[PDB]
This record gives sequence, C-alpha cells and structure tokens, in this order.
Amino acid sequence: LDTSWKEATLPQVKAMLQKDTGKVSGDTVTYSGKTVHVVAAAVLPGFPFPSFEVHDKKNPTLDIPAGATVDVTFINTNKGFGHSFDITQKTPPFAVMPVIDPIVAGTGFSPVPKDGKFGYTNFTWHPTAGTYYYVCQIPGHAATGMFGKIVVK
Ligand SMILES: [Cu+]
Repeated sequence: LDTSWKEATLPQVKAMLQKDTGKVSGDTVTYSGKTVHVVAAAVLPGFPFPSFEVHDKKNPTLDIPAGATVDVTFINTNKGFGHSFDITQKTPPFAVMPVIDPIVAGTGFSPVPKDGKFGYTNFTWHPTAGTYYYVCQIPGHAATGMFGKIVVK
C-alpha cells in the first residue's frame, strides 16, 4: 500500500481539489482521456462525517474508461482522524472491521492534520473493466457510509 505522505497548507489543498478531471452529473463523476486525475478528500469542512468528497460531491460513483491510467491524489482534511483510501472489489454492506482483501490499489492510514497542514499522497492505478469500491479502513467508517462505487467500463 501507498504509505508515502507529503504536507500541504490550506491554499494548496484548495488548489489540488480543482485539478480533478471529471465531469459531474447527479452524483456521478465521469472521467475521459488516456490519463485521468481523481482528487479525493476525507471529510471536507461542512460535509457529513464520515465521507469522501470527489469533485465536491459526497461519495460519488466514479465512471472510469477501461484502459485509462488513473492518477489518484488523496488528501485527509479531517482533524483528529487518519482515514485511508483503498480500492477493493468487495461489496457493501461493510462490517465494522471490513474484509476487503485483496486491496487492488490504495493508501495506508493517513497522518492526522497538524501544524496548519494536511497530509496527502499520490498513487497510480491501471484497472481492468468491472466494478470496484473505494473505502476507508478505520473501524466502523465504511460500515457507517464512508465508501463509494467505481465502474471501470
Ligand atoms: Cu475513515
């Protein structure tokens, strides 16, 4: 799993959030092109706890074109918790301690926000067609809704 983290101040976080290359429609974000950029964040201020936000939507379904290189940036903006962003083919409902192995691509637990900064990381993914789920591994978070669906077709 990806366990390399960097630190960003709030203006940087806001700059990164804007680089998500998807197009929104309802609660679905559709990507296109050879290399797509997904920028996900754990609980942006004002959004429900616990949840992921992508392109300013709460836990949206991501539609990725088969064959595309997926560059994912995950930022933890939630004070007090070190959420994770992990892709699995296991489906909901998720248990308190969810069984999601094998994890196809993902992040380890992120550092908690500190000293006016937020931890973030980048990882690459080359999916095969089919449906996946992005989830947080902190006990009880996926069970309470911190997960979204990904359709690679
Ligand atoms: Cu979480």
